[PDB]
Amino acid sequence: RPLHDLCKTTITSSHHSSKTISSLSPVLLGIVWTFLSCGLLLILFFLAFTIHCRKNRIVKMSSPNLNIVTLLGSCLTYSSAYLFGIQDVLVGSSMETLIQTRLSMLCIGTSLVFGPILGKSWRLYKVFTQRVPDKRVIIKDLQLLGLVAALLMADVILLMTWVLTDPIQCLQILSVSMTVTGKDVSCTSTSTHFCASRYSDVWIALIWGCKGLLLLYGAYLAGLTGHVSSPPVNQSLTIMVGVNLLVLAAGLLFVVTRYLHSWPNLVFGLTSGGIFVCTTTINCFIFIPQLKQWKAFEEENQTIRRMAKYFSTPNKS
Amino acid sequence: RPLHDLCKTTITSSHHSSKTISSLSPVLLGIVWTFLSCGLLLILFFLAFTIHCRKNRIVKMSSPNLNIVTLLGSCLTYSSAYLFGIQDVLVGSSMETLIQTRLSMLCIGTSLVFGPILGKSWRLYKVFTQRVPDKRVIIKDLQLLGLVAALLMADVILLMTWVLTDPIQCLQILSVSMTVTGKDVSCTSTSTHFCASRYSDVWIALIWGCKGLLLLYGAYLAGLTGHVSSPPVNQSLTIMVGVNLLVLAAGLLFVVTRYLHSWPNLVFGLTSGGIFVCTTTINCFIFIPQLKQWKAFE
Amino acid sequence: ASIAQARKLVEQLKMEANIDRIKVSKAAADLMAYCEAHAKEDPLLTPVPASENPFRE
Amino acid sequence: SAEDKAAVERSKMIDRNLREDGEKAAKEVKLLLLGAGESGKNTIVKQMKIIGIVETHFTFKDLYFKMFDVGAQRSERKKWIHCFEGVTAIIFCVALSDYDLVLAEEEMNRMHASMKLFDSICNNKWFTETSIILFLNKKDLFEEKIKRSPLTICYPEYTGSNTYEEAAAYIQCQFEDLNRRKDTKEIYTHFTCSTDTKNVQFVFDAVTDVIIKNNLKECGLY
Amino acid sequence: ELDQLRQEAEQLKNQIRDARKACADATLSQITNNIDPVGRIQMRTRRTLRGHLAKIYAMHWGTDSRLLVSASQDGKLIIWDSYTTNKVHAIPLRSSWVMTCAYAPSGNYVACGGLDNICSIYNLKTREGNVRVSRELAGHTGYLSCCRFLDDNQIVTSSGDTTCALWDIETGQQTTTFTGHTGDVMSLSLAPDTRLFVSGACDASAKLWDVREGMCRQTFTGHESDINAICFFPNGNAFATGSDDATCRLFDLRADQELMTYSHDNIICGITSVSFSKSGRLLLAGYDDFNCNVWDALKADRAGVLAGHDNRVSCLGVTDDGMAVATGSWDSFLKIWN
Ligand SMILES: CCCCCCCC/C=C/CCCCCCCC(=O)O[C@H](COC(=O)CCCCCCCCCCCCCCCCC)COP(=O)(O)OC[C@@H](O)CO
Ligand SMILES: CCCCCCCC/C=C/CCCCCCCC(=O)O[C@H](COC(=O)CCCCCCCCCCCCCCCCC)COP(=O)(O)OC[C@@H](O)CO
Ligand SMILES: CCCCCCCC/C=C/CCCCCCCC(=O)O[C@H](COC(=O)CCCCCCCCCCCCCCCCC)COP(=O)(O)OC[C@@H](O)CO
Ligand SMILES: CCCCCCCC/C=C\CCCCCCCC(=O)O[C@H](COC(=O)CCCCCCCCCCCCCCCCC)COP(=O)(O)OC[C@@H](O)CO
Ligand SMILES: CC(C)CCC[C@@H](C)[C@H]1CC[C@H]2[C@@H]3CC=C4C[C@@H](O)CC[C@]4(C)[C@H]3CC[C@]12C
Ligand SMILES: CC(C)CCC[C@@H](C)[C@H]1CC[C@H]2[C@@H]3CC=C4C[C@@H](O)CC[C@]4(C)[C@H]3CC[C@]12C
Ligand SMILES: CC(C)CCC[C@@H](C)[C@H]1CC[C@H]2[C@@H]3CC=C4C[C@@H](O)CC[C@]4(C)[C@H]3CC[C@]12C
Ligand SMILES: CC(C)CCC[C@@H](C)[C@H]1CC[C@H]2[C@@H]3CC=C4C[C@@H](O)CC[C@]4(C)[C@H]3CC[C@]12C
Ligand SMILES: CC(C)CCC[C@@H](C)[C@H]1CC[C@H]2[C@@H]3CC=C4C[C@@H](O)CC[C@]4(C)[C@H]3CC[C@]12C
Ligand SMILES: CC(C)CCC[C@@H](C)[C@H]1CC[C@H]2[C@@H]3CC=C4C[C@@H](O)CC[C@]4(C)[C@H]3CC[C@]12C
Ligand SMILES: CC(C)CCC[C@@H](C)[C@H]1CC[C@H]2[C@@H]3CC=C4C[C@@H](O)CC[C@]4(C)[C@H]3CC[C@]12C
Ligand SMILES: CC(C)CCC[C@@H](C)[C@H]1CC[C@H]2[C@@H]3CC=C4C[C@@H](O)CC[C@]4(C)[C@H]3CC[C@]12C
Ligand SMILES: CC(C)CCC[C@@H](C)[C@H]1CC[C@H]2[C@@H]3CC=C4C[C@@H](O)CC[C@]4(C)[C@H]3CC[C@]12C
Ligand SMILES: CC(C)CCC[C@@H](C)[C@H]1CC[C@H]2[C@@H]3CC=C4C[C@@H](O)CC[C@]4(C)[C@H]3CC[C@]12C
Ligand SMILES: CC(C)CCC[C@@H](C)[C@H]1CC[C@H]2[C@@H]3CC=C4C[C@@H](O)CC[C@]4(C)[C@H]3CC[C@]12C
Repeated sequence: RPLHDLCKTTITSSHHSSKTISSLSPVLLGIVWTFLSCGLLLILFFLAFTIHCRKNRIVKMSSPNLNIVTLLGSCLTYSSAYLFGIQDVLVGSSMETLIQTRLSMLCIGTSLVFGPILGKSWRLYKVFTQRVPDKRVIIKDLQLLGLVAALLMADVILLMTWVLTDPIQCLQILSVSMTVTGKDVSCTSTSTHFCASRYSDVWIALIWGCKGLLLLYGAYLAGLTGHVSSPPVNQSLTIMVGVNLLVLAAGLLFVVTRYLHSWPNLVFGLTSGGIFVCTTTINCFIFIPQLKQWKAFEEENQTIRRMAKYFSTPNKS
Repeated sequence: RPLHDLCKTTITSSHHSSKTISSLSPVLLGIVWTFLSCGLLLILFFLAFTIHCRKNRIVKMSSPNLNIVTLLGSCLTYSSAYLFGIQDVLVGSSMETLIQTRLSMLCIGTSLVFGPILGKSWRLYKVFTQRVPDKRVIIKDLQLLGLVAALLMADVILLMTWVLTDPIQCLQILSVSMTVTGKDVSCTSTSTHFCASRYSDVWIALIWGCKGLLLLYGAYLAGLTGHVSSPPVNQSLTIMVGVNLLVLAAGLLFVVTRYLHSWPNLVFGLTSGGIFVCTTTINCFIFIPQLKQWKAFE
Repeated sequence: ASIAQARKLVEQLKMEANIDRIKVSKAAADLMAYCEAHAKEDPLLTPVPASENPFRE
Repeated sequence: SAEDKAAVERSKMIDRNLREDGEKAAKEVKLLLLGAGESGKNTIVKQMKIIGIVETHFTFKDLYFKMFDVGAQRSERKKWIHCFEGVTAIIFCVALSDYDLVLAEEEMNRMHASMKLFDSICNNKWFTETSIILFLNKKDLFEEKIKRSPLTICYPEYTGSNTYEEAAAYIQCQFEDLNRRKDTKEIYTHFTCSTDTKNVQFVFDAVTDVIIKNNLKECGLY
Repeated sequence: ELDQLRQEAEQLKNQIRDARKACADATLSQITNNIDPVGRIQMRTRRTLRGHLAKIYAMHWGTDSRLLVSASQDGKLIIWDSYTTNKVHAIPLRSSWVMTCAYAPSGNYVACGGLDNICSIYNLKTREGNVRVSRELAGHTGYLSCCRFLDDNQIVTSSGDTTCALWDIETGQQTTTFTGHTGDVMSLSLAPDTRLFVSGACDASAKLWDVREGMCRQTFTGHESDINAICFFPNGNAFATGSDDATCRLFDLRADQELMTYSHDNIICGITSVSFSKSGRLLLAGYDDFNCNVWDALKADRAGVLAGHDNRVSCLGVTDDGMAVATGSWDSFLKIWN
């Protein structure tokens, strides 16, 4: 086959290769950075609220420490979305590092955002459903932080084996290929500077499968605490909205990243928008009812409404 | 420019190239067929039970018609797992339509299996609790069949778009590529005969995202009814184990299929085993709690 | 009326008590004598060795 | 050492029965029933039954309730009140008809006796975290008496009119003012009558609230 | 009417008082100065008997110094083999409000009582093999605070109705009744010779009774609060008391007065239980501060501390041979020390 000969024939012309340059519309970079900074200011406002009000009963009935942990996680996600616009020159060694860093910050941030919510929901379920007059439910913030730490550990062990066993080799591949059908024959040639790892789909499937198991358990918990309390403390709607948005954004962003590497502005805009929308929506669903109910709770604590469940055993048709 | 001439010369040097073939050890095929056949026989049995006992009280509290629909979905999944073993062409181009039909029946069977369980859980969540002075018997098997038909219309639309817009073409590709890292040049040669389509990931993502949204709502419903009653009517545990197994199997089989196409025996075995495990576990979790009280009370 | 029993109780106590009121020095002396007579048979006063200690063998 | 193994096996059997009847015992609601005599304690225990120390048992919505009446103990309350430290709630019964009634054993309203007993029980060191279910009985009899005998006979500082729904509310807040641990315990007031109106249901709701709040306090959420 | 008896009473107690120092030439403090001290007493927890769930209110050692009965408010009596920590029995009580428990010197019977106002005798050695309530001694109008066996036939109980009773278990009748206290008798203590016993009441007074005929011999005062515990000195001539004012006091029968006070300024919790050692040189005492303090009976200085409970220490016990000391507490654990 003359392929081996043309192999070495093109090797002489392969001495050089195309470099890289920034081509992200500044306006886009600007609008995105503004939105992300506003979201970070909202995060700072919510943490300030939380802290200041950590003694308010309702804030006290809403697990302020886990809200803090979720806020750190959201800050991590925002910083990763900031990093997705750093497609500039840097150097090959850093570009690999930049991509790996932003992906691992996004994964860690997702874990730190969703772990505390699941812990709060599980604790609320245990508190409101197990009603034993002498065996109390004793779950402290240390135990829920430990569960979140277990989630985080698992995530970093997966990221560590990803980076240490199969890193993101940014490589220059020049290739020509001819494809033939049963009756047709054609030829094509292409160049592609993609920063992907060998067996990338392995890592995507693994990471997003553990995340999917977590989301399935989160939906189960949200169903379990259906009408356990009021929205300030119930938080089941937050979990449902979050898991649906996460699934939609993950699918859309994956597809766009894989099939639109030639559209850098579109990929960057969609990625930043998806991250921002999911994180901000989750944070707002966490914190808005607290702000709403905070003012109506200083006068005098009689308006206690959270206590309200749903248990009956009627016969079935 | 320099490769242009080389590519033109290579294209002329095709000489019709050549083609390979793949086969599956008869042994493996044997065990897989025996497992799939006994699973099918179990399904038929369960259907016979259901129908014959369509009058018993347990069989009425378990919604027999929706269990029938679940059983037909199970048979569809099992027949698709049968089809994953066939490797030879019937009309030559039949390989493309064989694979497309295989995946289409897999998706249809998955929807038909998971629909009625969610319908039952939703109806139970409605009547059980959500009870004001008003009565909510308005939910009969016709509306639940309507929801199942809505799911089937949705996935049929997705499959129809996939099969008229970007179908599965089997192409033979020969290619030569140059890899230049920052400080070295490497050479490789590749011969590849795979059956797939362009934008395949798009279809995988879309279909599995619709499935995943359905599974998320199913987990929500299972949580909403986690305490209502007992397994023969509860079906919360069935939903949870089914969705977890479905996710794990989907991920494992997808990755194995993509990165182990050179191990036909392993791919076929893992795919059949995963399909069989998921279908059998779901069906047993649905039905053996019924059988226990059927033989208890009779 | 019913309190009538307390005078008889207290007078019985009087005679019962002052029939013998040995000096508190004598009571102290016999107390120390009793304590020091049974010393070395009290396992708490001096720790018993593990060879004949039923709670560690 | 074979009989030793038999003894160890018997001991392990005994630990097993201890675990079963301890976890079974943890599921019952313990209610200490207090209040002055002839104030409705007998009537109250009557509807809860029909659904030394006298102990009563009754079930309601699965929950199993044990009610201990200690009204027959004429001894010093301080010496045994450290028992019942683990009761889930205290039931206190007060007869609203006692407002214009002095007390055998005078110038002492049977009403101020209820107050002093409630003050001692509510602010006791052993019950700093135990909620109180306050039952005010004899609604109809009291509301009949209030139409010719003013509440001023009991409360010289009272200013409202001689109508029950205002006087009963006034007595309700007066008994709740005696609570000096508002930040750690709660008082569930309820008006009853000779007829069982909602008494068992009210107790069930109060106890369920108490259990939920105890769970919340243990986790630090309330 | 009452003025003449009232003044005769006052002159009676002045004569009491000046008779008291008429024999109180000295006190125990100086006569024991020459005695060398016992040093620092070290005790180690040998075993930790677990299984009780509620607070433990009473214990009692068997006369074999090996078996041990414990009463807890979970409704369970448990008999322990202290050497091996095996539960020999686990007796279900009719009323879970038990506040005392006793062990027959013969070892065949176990008694318990409490807010039910009933002392219930249980037969440990039944042919059937289980344990059944042999008798239910009724007649007290207040809660039963302490009970002790004289033999398999006679048991003496103290109740909150200010009366102590001597019982005949077979006929179940009150053979004798102790009147004179104005306070719920909180504890009893049988003399080794089992002809006299002392009772501690809530009126800060301890009286010495004669079980043979039933009249109070002597009255001992000196406490500012209720007496919670009492125990005879091993020779049967003195007894120690435990009060709520964080003081333990020693009274002699013949001298009929105070002898020595065991108190410390940095101790403000009341005593729950006292017991002497075999030789009477150590006076142990349980406190509400979650600790047990060992007091030199001759020096009145703490010689050891048994800090092994996280709740109030409610009962103590010294084996007859003096090998061990058990401490029950509200944390539902017993601990044998040595
Ligand atoms: C799943 C739930 C979440 C779903 C995702 C959330 C949705 C949020 C939205 C993203 C929409 C904007 C995405 C990109 C829009 C412009 C892309 C485009 O179409 O035009 C580009 C170039 O145009 C420009 O010159 C950019 C000028 C700005 C125009 C957009 C207006 C600003 C936008 C303001 C909206 C706010 C976005 C800022 C985010 C903050 C957080 C929400 C061509 O593309 P190319 O890369 O050069 O390739 C071309 C190829 O043919 C050969 O070169
Ligand atoms: C309750 C009973 C459960 C029964 C099933 C249990 C497990 C479920 C799944 C088994 C999936 C194994 C099937 C193998 C996957 C298809 C492999 C294949 O046939 O080829 C494909 C070709 O792409 C396609 O175009 C087909 C994909 C579109 C159809 C989707 C399948 C329908 C439905 C699928 C499953 C339905 C639910 C999805 C779960 C969701 C749970 C979250 C990849 O080609 P490639 O090898 O990657 O190469 C390409 C590159 O190299 C050059 O372009
Ligand atoms: C949540 C669910 C997740 C999924 C869990 C389901 C997984 C269950 C099972 C997978 C079976 C193991 C894999 C099957 C055999 C593959 C192992 C292997 O490696 O052997 C193959 C081929 O060896 C053989 O041909 C031996 C024949 C059988 C050997 C074991 C099978 C017996 C019994 C098997 C068990 C029963 C089978 C079906 C039972 C349920 C069915 C409903 C090598 O590969 P190759 O392609 O030929 O080599 C090409 C390369 O070297 C260069 O071209
Ligand atoms: C906090 C509140 C919610 C926050 C909202 C989060 C939004 C999530 C959204 C979008 C993901 C960002 C998009 C970037 C994804 C990576 C794509 C990329 O940039 O690089 C890839 C290649 O990468 C790799 O090689 C390894 C991939 C690592 C994946 C793990 C990342 C950590 C975890 C990542 C998921 C993090 C979220 C987990 C939720 C889950 C919800 C289910 C290009 O592949 P290719 O070019 O097609 O391959 C060409 C072929 O020839 C040879 O491979
Ligand atoms: C939950 C645990 C068991 C999941 C473990 C997943 C492991 C086995 C997966 C994830 C990453 C994969 C590795 C990715 C990279 C390589 C390097 C290659 O040259 C050999 C295969 C190998 C070594 C893969 C082996 C299998 C692998 C290690
Ligand atoms: C139960 C629901 C939430 C599904 C579970 C969530 C996760 C695990 C699901 C939802 C969407 C799925 C992804 C959809 C798209 C792709 C692209 C494909 O080329 C590899 C598999 C991959 C990456 C799927 C992996 C599994 C997945 C990430
Ligand atoms: C492209 C279009 C079809 C996507 C539509 C996504 C919709 C169906 C998803 C996204 C948000 C999800 C909703 C989020 C919140 C709730 C409220 C809850 O009490 C019932 C489920 C429900 C109602 C979800 C239903 C499904 C849902 C509406
Ligand atoms: C819920 C909504 C947001 C899902 C949207 C999915 C869209 C973005 C997916 C599904 C089909 C995909 C397209 C399939 C075909 C092409 C043509 C190709 O030359 C460029 C990529 C492109 C254009 C893909 C872009 C991404 C794509 C449009
Ligand atoms: C909720 C809204 C914002 C979702 C919008 C999704 C849009 C942006 C997605 C879905 C379909 C996609 C388009 C599919 C087809 C084409 C034609 C191709 O030649 C350029 C890309 C382009 C134009 C894609 C751009 C992105 C796209 C338009
Ligand atoms: C596209 C540009 C303008 C950004 C738009 C962001 C919007 C769509 C997002 C960001 C903040 C979100 C809101 C946060 C606050 C509220 C108020 C309350 O009812 C909950 C939902 C609601 C109404 C959310 C709706 C969706 C929301 C408004
Ligand atoms: C619920 C509704 C909104 C879902 C809609 C999904 C649509 C937008 C998805 C599913 C199928 C996808 C199309 C598949 C095929 C093509 C042809 C290609 O040359 C351009 C992209 C294009 C046109 C895709 C555009 C996006 C697409 C149309
Ligand atoms: C390789 C390892 C990590 C795989 C672990 C798979 C685990 C997480 C899967 C397999 C079985 C599943 C469990 C099946 C049954 C139940 C009981 C249900 O009431 C809650 C969900 C729960 C608890 C599932 C949680 C997730 C689960 C435990
Ligand atoms: C957790 C779920 C979603 C993923 C299941 C793990 C699967 C995908 C892992 C486990 C072991 C892995 C394989 C380990 C070794 C090899 C040999 C290498 O030459 C090609 C990749 C391949 C074939 C890996 C592909 C991915 C793999 C099969
Ligand atoms: C439930 C049990 C049966 C699941 C077993 C899954 C096993 C068979 C899967 C998971 C990991 C896979 C291995 C991943 C890595 C390698 C190394 C490669 O050089 C040969 C294939 C091989 C050896 C794969 C063989 C198949 C494999 C071992
Ligand atoms: C090759 C061999 C090892 C395959 C064995 C597959 C076995 C383990 C699978 C197939 C059928 C499955 C069983 C189906 C029904 C039930 C009854 C349910 O109440 C518990 C799970 C249980 C018991 C499943 C356990 C796992 C199971 C037994």
